[PDB]
Amino acid sequence: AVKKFKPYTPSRRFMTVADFSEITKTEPEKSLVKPLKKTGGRNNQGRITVRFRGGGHKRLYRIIDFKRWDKVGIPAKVAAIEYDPNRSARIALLHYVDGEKRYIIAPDGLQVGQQVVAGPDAPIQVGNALPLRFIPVGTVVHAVELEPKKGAKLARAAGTSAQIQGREGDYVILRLPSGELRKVHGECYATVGAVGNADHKNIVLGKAGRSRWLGRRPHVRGAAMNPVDHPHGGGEGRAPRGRPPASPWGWQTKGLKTRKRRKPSSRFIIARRKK
Amino acid sequence: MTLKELYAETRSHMQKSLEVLEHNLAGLRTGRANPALLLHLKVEYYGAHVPLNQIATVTAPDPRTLVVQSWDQNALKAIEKAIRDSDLGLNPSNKGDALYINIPPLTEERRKDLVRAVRQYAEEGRVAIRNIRREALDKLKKLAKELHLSEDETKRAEAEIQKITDEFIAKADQLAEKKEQEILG
RNA sequence: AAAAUUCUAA
RNA sequence: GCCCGGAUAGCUCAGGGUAGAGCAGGGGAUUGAAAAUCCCCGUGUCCUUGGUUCGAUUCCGAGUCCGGGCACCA
RNA sequence: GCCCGGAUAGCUCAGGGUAGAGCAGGGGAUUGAAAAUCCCCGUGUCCUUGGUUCGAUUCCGAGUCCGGGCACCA
RNA sequence: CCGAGGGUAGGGCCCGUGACUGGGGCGAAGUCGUAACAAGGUAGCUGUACCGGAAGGUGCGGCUGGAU
RNA sequence: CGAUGUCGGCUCGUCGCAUCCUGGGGCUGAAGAAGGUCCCAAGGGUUGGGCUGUUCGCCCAUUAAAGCGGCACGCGAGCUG
RNA sequence: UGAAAUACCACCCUGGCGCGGCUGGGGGCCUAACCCUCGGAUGGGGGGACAGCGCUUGGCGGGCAGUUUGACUGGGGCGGU
RNA sequence: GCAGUGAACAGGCUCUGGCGACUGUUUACCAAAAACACAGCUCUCUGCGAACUCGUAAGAGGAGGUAUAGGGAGCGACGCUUGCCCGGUGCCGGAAGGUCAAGGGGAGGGGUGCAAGCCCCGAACCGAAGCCCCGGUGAACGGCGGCCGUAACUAUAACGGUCCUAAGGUAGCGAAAUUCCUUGUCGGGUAAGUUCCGACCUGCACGAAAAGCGUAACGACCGGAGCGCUGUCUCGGCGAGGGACCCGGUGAAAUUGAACUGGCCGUGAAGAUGCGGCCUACCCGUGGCAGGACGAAAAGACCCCGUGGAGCUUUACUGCAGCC
RNA sequence: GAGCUAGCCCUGGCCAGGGUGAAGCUGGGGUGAGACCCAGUGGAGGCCCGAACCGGUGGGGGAUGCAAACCCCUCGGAUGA
RNA sequence: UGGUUCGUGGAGCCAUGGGGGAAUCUGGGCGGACCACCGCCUAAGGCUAAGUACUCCGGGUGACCGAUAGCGCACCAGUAC
Ligand SMILES: [Mg+2]
Ligand SMILES: [Mg+2]
Ligand SMILES: [Mg+2]
Ligand SMILES: [Mg+2]
Ligand SMILES: [Mg+2]
Ligand SMILES: [Mg+2]
Ligand SMILES: [Mg+2]
Ligand SMILES: [Mg+2]
Ligand SMILES: [Mg+2]
Ligand SMILES: [Mg+2]
Ligand SMILES: [Mg+2]
Ligand SMILES: [Mg+2]
Ligand SMILES: [Mg+2]
Ligand SMILES: [Mg+2]
Ligand SMILES: [Mg+2]
Ligand SMILES: [Mg+2]
Ligand SMILES: [Mg+2]
Ligand SMILES: [Mg+2]
Ligand SMILES: [Mg+2]
Ligand SMILES: [Mg+2]
Ligand SMILES: [Mg+2]
Ligand SMILES: [Mg+2]
Ligand SMILES: [Mg+2]
Ligand SMILES: [Mg+2]
Ligand SMILES: [Mg+2]
Ligand SMILES: [Mg+2]
Ligand SMILES: [Mg+2]
Ligand SMILES: [Mg+2]
Ligand SMILES: [Mg+2]
Ligand SMILES: [Mg+2]
Ligand SMILES: [Mg+2]
Ligand SMILES: [Mg+2]
Ligand SMILES: [Mg+2]
Ligand SMILES: [Mg+2]
Ligand SMILES: [Mg+2]
Ligand SMILES: [Mg+2]
Ligand SMILES: [Mg+2]
Ligand SMILES: [Mg+2]
Ligand SMILES: [Mg+2]
Ligand SMILES: [Mg+2]
Ligand SMILES: [Mg+2]
Ligand SMILES: [Mg+2]
Ligand SMILES: [Mg+2]
Ligand SMILES: [Mg+2]
Ligand SMILES: [Mg+2]
Ligand SMILES: [Mg+2]
Ligand SMILES: [Mg+2]
Ligand SMILES: [Mg+2]
Ligand SMILES: [Mg+2]
Ligand SMILES: [Mg+2]
Ligand SMILES: [Mg+2]
Ligand SMILES: [Mg+2]
Ligand SMILES: [Mg+2]
Ligand SMILES: [Mg+2]
Ligand SMILES: [Mg+2]
Ligand SMILES: [Mg+2]
Ligand SMILES: [Mg+2]
Ligand SMILES: [Mg+2]
Ligand SMILES: [Mg+2]
Ligand SMILES: [Mg+2]
Ligand SMILES: [Mg+2]
Ligand SMILES: [Mg+2]
Ligand SMILES: [Mg+2]
Ligand SMILES: [Mg+2]
Ligand SMILES: [Mg+2]
Ligand SMILES: [Mg+2]
Ligand SMILES: [Mg+2]
Ligand SMILES: [Mg+2]
Ligand SMILES: [Mg+2]
Ligand SMILES: [Mg+2]
Ligand SMILES: [Mg+2]
Ligand SMILES: [Mg+2]
Ligand SMILES: [Mg+2]
Ligand SMILES: [Mg+2]
Ligand SMILES: [Mg+2]
Ligand SMILES: [Mg+2]
Ligand SMILES: [Mg+2]
Ligand SMILES: [Mg+2]
Ligand SMILES: [Mg+2]
Ligand SMILES: [Mg+2]
Ligand SMILES: [Mg+2]
Ligand SMILES: [Mg+2]
Ligand SMILES: [Mg+2]
Ligand SMILES: [Mg+2]
Ligand SMILES: [Mg+2]
Ligand SMILES: [Mg+2]
Ligand SMILES: [Mg+2]
Ligand SMILES: [Mg+2]
Ligand SMILES: [Mg+2]
Ligand SMILES: [Mg+2]
Ligand SMILES: [Mg+2]
Ligand SMILES: [Mg+2]
Ligand SMILES: [Mg+2]
Ligand SMILES: [Mg+2]
Ligand SMILES: [Mg+2]
Ligand SMILES: [Mg+2]
Ligand SMILES: [Mg+2]
Ligand SMILES: [Mg+2]
Ligand SMILES: [Mg+2]
Ligand SMILES: [Mg+2]
Ligand SMILES: [Mg+2]
Ligand SMILES: [Mg+2]
Ligand SMILES: [Mg+2]
Ligand SMILES: [Mg+2]
Ligand SMILES: [Mg+2]
Ligand SMILES: [Mg+2]
Ligand SMILES: [Mg+2]
Ligand SMILES: [Mg+2]
Ligand SMILES: [Mg+2]
Ligand SMILES: [Mg+2]
Ligand SMILES: [Mg+2]
Ligand SMILES: [Mg+2]
Ligand SMILES: [Mg+2]
Ligand SMILES: [Mg+2]
Ligand SMILES: [Mg+2]
Ligand SMILES: [Mg+2]
Ligand SMILES: [Mg+2]
Ligand SMILES: [Mg+2]
Ligand SMILES: [Mg+2]
Ligand SMILES: [Mg+2]
Ligand SMILES: [Mg+2]
Ligand SMILES: [Mg+2]
Ligand SMILES: [Mg+2]
Ligand SMILES: [Mg+2]
Ligand SMILES: [Mg+2]
Ligand SMILES: [Mg+2]
Ligand SMILES: [Mg+2]
Ligand SMILES: [Mg+2]
Ligand SMILES: [Mg+2]
Ligand SMILES: [Mg+2]
Ligand SMILES: [Mg+2]
Ligand SMILES: [Mg+2]
Ligand SMILES: [Mg+2]
Ligand SMILES: [Mg+2]
Ligand SMILES: [Mg+2]
Ligand SMILES: [Mg+2]
Ligand SMILES: [Mg+2]
Ligand SMILES: [Mg+2]
Ligand SMILES: [Mg+2]
Ligand SMILES: [Mg+2]
Ligand SMILES: [Mg+2]
Ligand SMILES: [Mg+2]
Ligand SMILES: [Mg+2]
Ligand SMILES: [Mg+2]
Ligand SMILES: [Mg+2]
Ligand SMILES: [Mg+2]
Ligand SMILES: [Mg+2]
Ligand SMILES: [Mg+2]
Ligand SMILES: [Mg+2]
Ligand SMILES: [Mg+2]
Ligand SMILES: [Mg+2]
Ligand SMILES: [Mg+2]
Ligand SMILES: [Mg+2]
Ligand SMILES: [Mg+2]
Ligand SMILES: [Mg+2]
Ligand SMILES: [Mg+2]
Ligand SMILES: [Mg+2]
Ligand SMILES: [Mg+2]
Ligand SMILES: [Mg+2]
Ligand SMILES: [Mg+2]
Ligand SMILES: [Mg+2]
Ligand SMILES: [Mg+2]
Ligand SMILES: [Mg+2]
Ligand SMILES: [Mg+2]
Ligand SMILES: [Mg+2]
Ligand SMILES: [Mg+2]
Ligand SMILES: [Mg+2]
Ligand SMILES: [Mg+2]
Ligand SMILES: [Mg+2]
Ligand SMILES: [Mg+2]
Ligand SMILES: [Mg+2]
Ligand SMILES: [Mg+2]
Ligand SMILES: [Mg+2]
Ligand SMILES: [Mg+2]
Ligand SMILES: [Mg+2]
Ligand SMILES: [Mg+2]
Ligand SMILES: [Mg+2]
Ligand SMILES: [Mg+2]
Ligand SMILES: [Mg+2]
Ligand SMILES: [Mg+2]
Ligand SMILES: [Mg+2]
Ligand SMILES: [Mg+2]
Ligand SMILES: [Mg+2]
Ligand SMILES: [Mg+2]
Ligand SMILES: [Mg+2]
Ligand SMILES: [Mg+2]
Ligand SMILES: [Mg+2]
Ligand SMILES: [Mg+2]
Ligand SMILES: [Mg+2]
Ligand SMILES: [Mg+2]
Ligand SMILES: [Mg+2]
Ligand SMILES: [Mg+2]
Ligand SMILES: [Mg+2]
Ligand SMILES: [Mg+2]
Ligand SMILES: [Mg+2]
Ligand SMILES: [Mg+2]
Ligand SMILES: [Mg+2]
Ligand SMILES: [Mg+2]
Ligand SMILES: [Mg+2]
Ligand SMILES: [Mg+2]
Ligand SMILES: [Mg+2]
Ligand SMILES: [Mg+2]
Ligand SMILES: [Mg+2]
Ligand SMILES: [Mg+2]
Ligand SMILES: [Mg+2]
Ligand SMILES: [Mg+2]
Ligand SMILES: [Mg+2]
Ligand SMILES: [Mg+2]
Ligand SMILES: [Mg+2]
Ligand SMILES: [Mg+2]
Ligand SMILES: [Mg+2]
Ligand SMILES: [Mg+2]
Ligand SMILES: [Mg+2]
Ligand SMILES: [Mg+2]
Ligand SMILES: [Mg+2]
Ligand SMILES: [Mg+2]
Ligand SMILES: [Mg+2]
Ligand SMILES: [Mg+2]
Ligand SMILES: [Mg+2]
Ligand SMILES: [Mg+2]
Ligand SMILES: [Mg+2]
Ligand SMILES: [Mg+2]
Ligand SMILES: [Mg+2]
Ligand SMILES: [Mg+2]
Ligand SMILES: [Mg+2]
Ligand SMILES: [Mg+2]
Ligand SMILES: [Mg+2]
Ligand SMILES: [Mg+2]
Ligand SMILES: [Mg+2]
Ligand SMILES: [Mg+2]
Ligand SMILES: [Mg+2]
Ligand SMILES: [Mg+2]
Ligand SMILES: [Mg+2]
Ligand SMILES: [Mg+2]
Ligand SMILES: [Mg+2]
Ligand SMILES: [Mg+2]
Ligand SMILES: [Mg+2]
Ligand SMILES: [Mg+2]
Ligand SMILES: [Mg+2]
Ligand SMILES: [Mg+2]
Ligand SMILES: [Mg+2]
Ligand SMILES: [Mg+2]
Repeated sequence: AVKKFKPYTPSRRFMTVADFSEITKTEPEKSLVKPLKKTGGRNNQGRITVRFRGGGHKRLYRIIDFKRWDKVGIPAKVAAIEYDPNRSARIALLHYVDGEKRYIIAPDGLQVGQQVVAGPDAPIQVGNALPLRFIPVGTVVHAVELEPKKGAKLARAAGTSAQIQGREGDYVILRLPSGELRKVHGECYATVGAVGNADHKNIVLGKAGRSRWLGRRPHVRGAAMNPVDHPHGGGEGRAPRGRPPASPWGWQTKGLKTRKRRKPSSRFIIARRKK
Repeated sequence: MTLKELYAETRSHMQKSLEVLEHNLAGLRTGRANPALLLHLKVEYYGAHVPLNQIATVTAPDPRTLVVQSWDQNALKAIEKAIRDSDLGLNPSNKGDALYINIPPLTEERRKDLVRAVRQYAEEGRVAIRNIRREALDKLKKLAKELHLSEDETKRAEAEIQKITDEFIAKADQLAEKKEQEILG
């Protein structure tokens, strides 16, 4: 339940900030943080290659364990759950009794102090992690390795998850959040459960500032430029697009399937996404 | 189609709207010396209602009085009950193949709505005119295009339409101007 | 278990 | 200016021995109607011309038109 | 102002000597009457001119006025 | 000092009235179609929502004051 | 066209007369008063405001009267803009 | 009785297959090229003769580039020529 | 005491519309806005070695992110809403078919050689994307009509006949940032109101995400009215100082054919100090004003011309990267 | 050539004073329990007033300037995009 | 595809990015598509003086300049600015 505000300022009418109630530790583990290099969307040429980025609050990148197949059969206690400024999700602090500490994305329901553990034999339980083949069909499960030992890549955002729709050979069949039915390898791990912070979708950035805080510069409409600058430019007064509405770089942006056609990953995608 | 025949069509088209104005102005209780104000009225000739311009002869001798010269003395009693019909509030004498109607000096309660009536019929005439003019330019839009006619030509055809349109406007303004001064007189 | 409207007078 | 094609009744059509198919049309059964259903039948050098086989809408030669296909255009 | 159409009865249309259709119009019927239906009946220098054929609404030239397409204004 | 009243300012209620307008009533030999009363020819009524020249239609749920 | 700055207003004017008032006249369908029309006459005069950028014109309240035109639609090395 | 006689041979036609020979297309699996990945690497795991790259083919292709875009004309245009 | 924030610093206000919600941003040096941005709503692409961007590549950015995420497009808090047309165009889907390049195939011809051969040409047929074709697709491009007649009574048409369309503008609004005719008509306010507000609908040419109609609050935005107050005005006066003026010192500039440079009526390339006729006029300054010198200044920026140039557009042409 | 200007990255710095008084906390009331109300506290905000500072609305002046964009009066933001 | 005079032309030769790919003198390339005859020449490794080109430098010489000429610089110039 996001927090609302009485309207003492005209931005404050509909602004909403997260309830923050899953968080216990209000400062990050020192041994696990490192600096986040802020690009402003520029490459190793200093030429912008993502517009309208930069200017946000400073960020200290928290090192996350996406490959929980690292420590097998080692139980670990949920020390704390804290804010990560580098993702939608919440993070969980893991006191491996091994003596090591680790950060993971925080599934919903997971409660501070409980235990979790990897391992093929792991309990099918909130926070534990297993190869998909040893996870029963039809379990809501998040943070999924796409290829074996290639680290969690799918359903790493708030509330996003996946579900198992069946098995086949050395692969199993997954419904991603997008609604795609993909085959992933069986030896890929996955954390059972779905990512927490479900309310994240219902946050109202309230004003213009809040977007500057997130590192997000203003987005200047195509129509507002000039033909020098864009396709949609020019035109005395206002004007409609006057062509198949396109990108700055000149490609159609209203239903132009762009995925590579001959992409060998296609053989493993049962179905396209939904809606 | 062409130009001269479009103007004649226009000047013709606008005339009908102008005469319609004059019809609407007589048939009002003006200075009330008018004969045609009483010329149209719902009567009762042999059960069926019909206009008395197939029943009697309205003639306005003196201005202050008026006669509705009839040719059917069983229709005069059908007319007399049809003059005593809600509206004019007049006390006519009848028979002796006669039917007199004297007119009182128009009161400031009726004089109030008379001018107001005149200008109303006045504007609606002009809107009749102006709406015809736009019909005429559209007749010209196609006619210039259809016939592959010059540009500076199709410009003057517009002005020549305005000349024509300011014709029927000034007369229309003059009609309802006079009819007023007979009410203010 | 049904394809088909309307009606000046004491 | 090459190539691929078709002409079969009123319109549209499938078809080495053979002459068909549908609704339109005419008759008739039923219909107070609209139909719909139902029984009977035509409307043919199967484009011209010419050549094969015992003969041929059926194969070929050459022609006329329409249809599509293609490339080119000093 | 050049290229595809069009004209054929009262309107709208489809069709190498031939004459059609639908419904405006006038009737007849089914109803106690008027309704919408059901049947008939008129209606055509097949737009003017000119040239092919034994003969032309049917082929063609010339138009005329219209649906215009494209090109013109841009 | 208080004080009738005068004046400045800001409010509340009521009445009259207003270009224009929104429906309502009384009329009747109209124009339009024909919803309800027979199962009124789609059983009707109903709260709602949407649409429709108009009465009304339709969706959902309800009522019998619905016929066999 | 190696540039004659173009609408309107303000300021300052000056001229023309086809005269708006004013002064002198003929005729008059001029009783009088007050008008119509033509003739002579440029000396003086020709208000304030609402509207709109407007000149114009409409309207308000006046007056003897609220004249029309020219001067690069007088006048921006004078102003506005 | 057939236009054309039936028995066995012979070269060929309308076809149908049965293999053999050369071609062409599908599908599936495989791993070792090649790609990714695994603090462990002459190895493991994933993809897989696909993807990638080279040559060649046709296309889409104002994202970008070079250009064209006529004259007459009581200014030019527009109409006309 | 005329007077107490006794001097200095320190909001004039109300009523009423338009546009945009708002704080912001912008044409450094003529535009601060209604313009851009903005939260917020929608479409869409992207399963990760993501799509996209930069780059020949390597390699980056995207992101040490992962569909509640990232890109692209439009709209623009919020309130109530956002209709029909898929015929064209775009996109998406379509293992049939039509066309189609290289390549394959080599029927069949040609050159030559005594000849074995050497060499070229070459039909049917197999053969991708693209296209055609079949569908779907509007918060994709876009577009949302004409004419005949019709009721006791006129104009009027709910009805209705009919032509065309891919289909003919629903709600809401309307002389409006849009209305040509136009100062439209009526109403308000004013002694008088082309502006302003309230209406009508004859919308030349509004209209639903280039959103439609409203809305509290906000605005150095753009209208109209009123109160207060005033040199804005009648209509101007006076006073202050700094200049301007005189004296001493120092001392520029653009401009400059030469100058011994008057007015008028004409004439003259059509607007004369300079040519004709006439009138007027002693020589030389200083302070003042600008009518003239078609005064200065800038080889007119409007207009045309040049087979001049440049930026931009697209279903002009031809290519090129990119993608298939 | 980014010592001007534009954006972004890294590291520091600045923002007198005054006004308003959000959520939260506590107490009181309230009810079955709440919702809620109230009181004090607290001190939030692209809130308010207004110097530095950043701007640059209207007006006048300046126009071979003090100045190749300045001066005066007025104005906008002023804890944040 | 380049090169040659050779712009796809009847287009050889020389060169070579892609595919295919021999032979050892009875082998091989060439003589303007091609074929044959007649001739010329021995590819796929390397080196090689001289005659040729230029003028920072040094000398000789001008129907070359004589300080606004002649080098931008006769002079403390790539200086001042
Ligand atoms: Mg809130
Ligand atoms: Mg909070
Ligand atoms: Mg939380
Ligand atoms: Mg450290
Ligand atoms: Mg670097
Ligand atoms: Mg660098
Ligand atoms: Mg299931
Ligand atoms: Mg989803
Ligand atoms: Mg929301
Ligand atoms: Mg970010
Ligand atoms: Mg956004
Ligand atoms: Mg934007
Ligand atoms: Mg712009
Ligand atoms: Mg640029
Ligand atoms: Mg650029
Ligand atoms: Mg463009
Ligand atoms: Mg462009
Ligand atoms: Mg555009
Ligand atoms: Mg524009
Ligand atoms: Mg426009
Ligand atoms: Mg592939
Ligand atoms: Mg002209
Ligand atoms: Mg009935
Ligand atoms: Mg009836
Ligand atoms: Mg030919
Ligand atoms: Mg049938
Ligand atoms: Mg019967
Ligand atoms: Mg040709
Ligand atoms: Mg006819
Ligand atoms: Mg032309
Ligand atoms: Mg065009
Ligand atoms: Mg008192
Ligand atoms: Mg008193
Ligand atoms: Mg009192
Ligand atoms: Mg009062
Ligand atoms: Mg009061
Ligand atoms: Mg009234
Ligand atoms: Mg009634
Ligand atoms: Mg019913
Ligand atoms: Mg009924
Ligand atoms: Mg019923
Ligand atoms: Mg209901
Ligand atoms: Mg319905
Ligand atoms: Mg009962
Ligand atoms: Mg000039
Ligand atoms: Mg010159
Ligand atoms: Mg000059
Ligand atoms: Mg001028
Ligand atoms: Mg003007
Ligand atoms: Mg003028
Ligand atoms: Mg004189
Ligand atoms: Mg005179
Ligand atoms: Mg006169
Ligand atoms: Mg006179
Ligand atoms: Mg006199
Ligand atoms: Mg006299
Ligand atoms: Mg007499
Ligand atoms: Mg007298
Ligand atoms: Mg008299
Ligand atoms: Mg006279
Ligand atoms: Mg005088
Ligand atoms: Mg004088
Ligand atoms: Mg005078
Ligand atoms: Mg006023
Ligand atoms: Mg004014
Ligand atoms: Mg004005
Ligand atoms: Mg006039
Ligand atoms: Mg005048
Ligand atoms: Mg005036
Ligand atoms: Mg007027
Ligand atoms: Mg007088
Ligand atoms: Mg007088
Ligand atoms: Mg007088
Ligand atoms: Mg006057
Ligand atoms: Mg006046
Ligand atoms: Mg004058
Ligand atoms: Mg003038
Ligand atoms: Mg003038
Ligand atoms: Mg003039
Ligand atoms: Mg002038
Ligand atoms: Mg003047
Ligand atoms: Mg002037
Ligand atoms: Mg002057
Ligand atoms: Mg001057
Ligand atoms: Mg101006
Ligand atoms: Mg073999
Ligand atoms: Mg085989
Ligand atoms: Mg496999
Ligand atoms: Mg590693
Ligand atoms: Mg490594
Ligand atoms: Mg494998
Ligand atoms: Mg491959
Ligand atoms: Mg490449
Ligand atoms: Mg290509
Ligand atoms: Mg092309
Ligand atoms: Mg270009
Ligand atoms: Mg092109
Ligand atoms: Mg060139
Ligand atoms: Mg040309
Ligand atoms: Mg051309
Ligand atoms: Mg020209
Ligand atoms: Mg000539
Ligand atoms: Mg001309
Ligand atoms: Mg001429
Ligand atoms: Mg001329
Ligand atoms: Mg032309
Ligand atoms: Mg022309
Ligand atoms: Mg005091
Ligand atoms: Mg002071
Ligand atoms: Mg103050
Ligand atoms: Mg003060
Ligand atoms: Mg203040
Ligand atoms: Mg309004
Ligand atoms: Mg206001
Ligand atoms: Mg306001
Ligand atoms: Mg307005
Ligand atoms: Mg704003
Ligand atoms: Mg800035
Ligand atoms: Mg500026
Ligand atoms: Mg600025
Ligand atoms: Mg500038
Ligand atoms: Mg400014
Ligand atoms: Mg501003
Ligand atoms: Mg890429
Ligand atoms: Mg590049
Ligand atoms: Mg690139
Ligand atoms: Mg690239
Ligand atoms: Mg990367
Ligand atoms: Mg990074
Ligand atoms: Mg992007
Ligand atoms: Mg975006
Ligand atoms: Mg998005
Ligand atoms: Mg917008
Ligand atoms: Mg909603
Ligand atoms: Mg469409
Ligand atoms: Mg489509
Ligand atoms: Mg379609
Ligand atoms: Mg459909
Ligand atoms: Mg497709
Ligand atoms: Mg083609
Ligand atoms: Mg081939
Ligand atoms: Mg071949
Ligand atoms: Mg071959
Ligand atoms: Mg052969
Ligand atoms: Mg041969
Ligand atoms: Mg031979
Ligand atoms: Mg072929
Ligand atoms: Mg093929
Ligand atoms: Mg294909
Ligand atoms: Mg389609
Ligand atoms: Mg289609
Ligand atoms: Mg729409
Ligand atoms: Mg429209
Ligand atoms: Mg009637
Ligand atoms: Mg009637
Ligand atoms: Mg419209
Ligand atoms: Mg409407
Ligand atoms: Mg209006
Ligand atoms: Mg008005
Ligand atoms: Mg309004
Ligand atoms: Mg116009
Ligand atoms: Mg008015
Ligand atoms: Mg008015
Ligand atoms: Mg009133
Ligand atoms: Mg009034
Ligand atoms: Mg008034
Ligand atoms: Mg008024
Ligand atoms: Mg209004
Ligand atoms: Mg529109
Ligand atoms: Mg739209
Ligand atoms: Mg829209
Ligand atoms: Mg808007
Ligand atoms: Mg609005
Ligand atoms: Mg509201
Ligand atoms: Mg407001
Ligand atoms: Mg602001
Ligand atoms: Mg503002
Ligand atoms: Mg205001
Ligand atoms: Mg003064
Ligand atoms: Mg003074
Ligand atoms: Mg002084
Ligand atoms: Mg001195
Ligand atoms: Mg002298
Ligand atoms: Mg002269
Ligand atoms: Mg002169
Ligand atoms: Mg002289
Ligand atoms: Mg002189
Ligand atoms: Mg002389
Ligand atoms: Mg002289
Ligand atoms: Mg003298
Ligand atoms: Mg002097
Ligand atoms: Mg001057
Ligand atoms: Mg001066
Ligand atoms: Mg000058
Ligand atoms: Mg020049
Ligand atoms: Mg020039
Ligand atoms: Mg020039
Ligand atoms: Mg300029
Ligand atoms: Mg040139
Ligand atoms: Mg050129
Ligand atoms: Mg340039
Ligand atoms: Mg076109
Ligand atoms: Mg590339
Ligand atoms: Mg692309
Ligand atoms: Mg910098
Ligand atoms: Mg910088
Ligand atoms: Mg404070
Ligand atoms: Mg509180
Ligand atoms: Mg409490
Ligand atoms: Mg108590
Ligand atoms: Mg409690
Ligand atoms: Mg603030
Ligand atoms: Mg503020
Ligand atoms: Mg300081
Ligand atoms: Mg600064
Ligand atoms: Mg300033
Ligand atoms: Mg200023
Ligand atoms: Mg100034
Ligand atoms: Mg200020
Ligand atoms: Mg300030
Ligand atoms: Mg402030
Ligand atoms: Mg801060
Ligand atoms: Mg900040
Ligand atoms: Mg070459
Ligand atoms: Mg070559
Ligand atoms: Mg070659
Ligand atoms: Mg050879
Ligand atoms: Mg040899
Ligand atoms: Mg050999
Ligand atoms: Mg060789
Ligand atoms: Mg040789
Ligand atoms: Mg030879
Ligand atoms: Mg040879
Ligand atoms: Mg030899
Ligand atoms: Mg060798
Ligand atoms: Mg070699
Ligand atoms: Mg050698
Ligand atoms: Mg060498
Ligand atoms: Mg010498
Ligand atoms: Mg020298
Ligand atoms: Mg010397
Ligand atoms: Mg010298």
